[PDB]
Amino acid sequence: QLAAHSDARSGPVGSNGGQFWSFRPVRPLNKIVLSFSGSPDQTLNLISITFSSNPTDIITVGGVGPEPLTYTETVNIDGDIIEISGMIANYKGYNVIRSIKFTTNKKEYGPYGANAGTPFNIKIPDGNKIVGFFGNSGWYVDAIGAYYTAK
Amino acid sequence: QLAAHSDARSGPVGSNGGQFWSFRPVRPLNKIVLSFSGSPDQTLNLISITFSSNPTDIITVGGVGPEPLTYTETVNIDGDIIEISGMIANYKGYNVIRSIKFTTNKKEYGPYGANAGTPFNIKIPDGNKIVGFFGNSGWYVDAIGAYYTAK
Amino acid sequence: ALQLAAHSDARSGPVGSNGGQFWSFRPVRPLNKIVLSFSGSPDQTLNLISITFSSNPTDIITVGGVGPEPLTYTETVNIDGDIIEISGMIANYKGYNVIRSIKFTTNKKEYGPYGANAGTPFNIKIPDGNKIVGFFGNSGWYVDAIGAYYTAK
Amino acid sequence: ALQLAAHSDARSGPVGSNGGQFWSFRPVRPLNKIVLSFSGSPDQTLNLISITFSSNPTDIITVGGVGPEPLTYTETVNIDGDIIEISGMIANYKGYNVIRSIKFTTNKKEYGPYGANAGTPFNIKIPDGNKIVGFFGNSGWYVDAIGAYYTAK
Ligand SMILES: CO[C@H]1O[C@H](CO)[C@@H](O)[C@H](O)[C@@H]1O
Ligand SMILES: CO[C@H]1O[C@H](CO)[C@@H](O)[C@H](O)[C@@H]1O
Repeated sequence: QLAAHSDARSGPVGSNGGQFWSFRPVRPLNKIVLSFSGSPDQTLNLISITFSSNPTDIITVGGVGPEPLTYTETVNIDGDIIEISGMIANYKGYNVIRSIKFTTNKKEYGPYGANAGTPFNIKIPDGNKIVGFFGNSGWYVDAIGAYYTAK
Repeated sequence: QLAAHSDARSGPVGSNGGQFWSFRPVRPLNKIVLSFSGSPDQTLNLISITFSSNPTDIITVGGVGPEPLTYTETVNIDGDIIEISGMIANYKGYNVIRSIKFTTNKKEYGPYGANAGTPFNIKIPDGNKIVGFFGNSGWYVDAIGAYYTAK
Repeated sequence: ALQLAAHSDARSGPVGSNGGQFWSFRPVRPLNKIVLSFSGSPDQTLNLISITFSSNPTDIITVGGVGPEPLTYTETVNIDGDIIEISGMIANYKGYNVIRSIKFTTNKKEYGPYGANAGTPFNIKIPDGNKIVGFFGNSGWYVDAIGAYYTAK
Repeated sequence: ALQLAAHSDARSGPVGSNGGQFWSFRPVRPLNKIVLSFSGSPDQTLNLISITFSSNPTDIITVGGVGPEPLTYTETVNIDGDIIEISGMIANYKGYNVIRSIKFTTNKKEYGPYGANAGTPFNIKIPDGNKIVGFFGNSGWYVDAIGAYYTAK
């Protein structure tokens, strides 16, 4: 028997939330869907984030609550994610993730979401890429951290 | 800011494998699909396991390889998983998980798969239930461990 | 023979910021002593440099600055019960965002805060019915981040 | 202010079996000393009771049996380089499936195996280009399970 390995982690950032969640697919996590209530002209409220690498490897964090989704944004990442960032602010009594941006060596995706709050940055040791995420969530996305491994 | 929490883990059991994977959905992980090559009368070879809690929260471990799937088994868990077990044996040069069984307080599901190999048992501290899994995988399922939290 | 999966404790945190090295200390027996070392003075401003955690003479960890230091201020905490909460403040020092203040809370007594009362506050609480049995974080010249290992009482 | 996510090292293992308490020790500085304590005798059979890991006098952990023990056999290992691999054997002792043998390997030297050469073998290797900077596991009266924390050289 050869001992199995578990990827290093960066984070989480954010606050304690109802449930722990973790998603680290074998294949490149390359598609993210952000869902919000509200509207662009009257502030977008991040409710849930859906991460996937393909049709049968996907997770939805936050969005457990009844609040109807009004707006969705699909992001297709074509490269290796090396950092994510965003803002944290209160929403209906909880400190949640309100905006998020993803950064690869080539380009940047976002920020998506609200514009106010306290900033967070999840970076990883040089020579690595982000291959999964974990955090705390319930009706909203409370905390988030990333799994990383060598490029 | 209130520090986020991360669930305890039991395992992994098995051997090092190409890629680390992790799946801990917010909602009850209640459906498992086991896919095999071969056949019941000539030995079933576990190739991949698909875990899910609903249509948009699912992961497939193993099954990256070309080997065509010939047989699938769907298991619907209606309760709280407290333990899993199975056998580990060699398959085309790798020590992989060859059979698996899931045990709840009410009933047991399986074993499913081959019948030979060295046994493994993933149990958890009393008063807890399994809410996710993690492990190593590539073409096959190399290692597996579980995330647990209070019932 | 038989592989019977081993368990790892749940975690709360880390909070703070990325630091040089990752560190971890979860001893088998109860933590019962914490030594905080600072430059400066309480009459003025205390600069938290290192934290020494231990459960006994042969189970101890030192995180944060350990190199050369002249006359330093020390604070020794002797814990009696189960630590259930930790808090403090984070702020910048010599170019690094480090833990500047820290307070340890058990059901029996509250210890601290110790240090400089300025910066962003942090709080490490754990699920009811649990106890903190270890800590982990990042550290270099100072204490950059910290989190806690917990398990059921 | 700003939350800059802290990093935690990758892990290899644990191997062995479930034990009483989870334990963890990842010191900032290089491990450089390991003390193994056994009942029995090398001329006969050595029963591994505890492992003491340390990087210096103020960074040490003791896992496994610590209670009363008469005359015990000791083995002190002084590590020089980066530990890259650990191995040993697991077998039953007084009703528990514990670590019975262990060997530590660095690029410069191999230390062990130490203990009883019987039972199921285990091997903790890490991804090429990395080094072991800590260990974790389960322990009680004996050493039940062990795994390693690793990071890039
Ligand atoms: C509305 O309450 C729910 O959702 C929030 C936020 O996501 C969680 O913190 C909380 O524990 C519940 O799950
Ligand atoms: C066939 O090789 C691939 O699949 C095996 C098993 O699942 C992994 O161990 C290996 O690293 C590769 O990913």
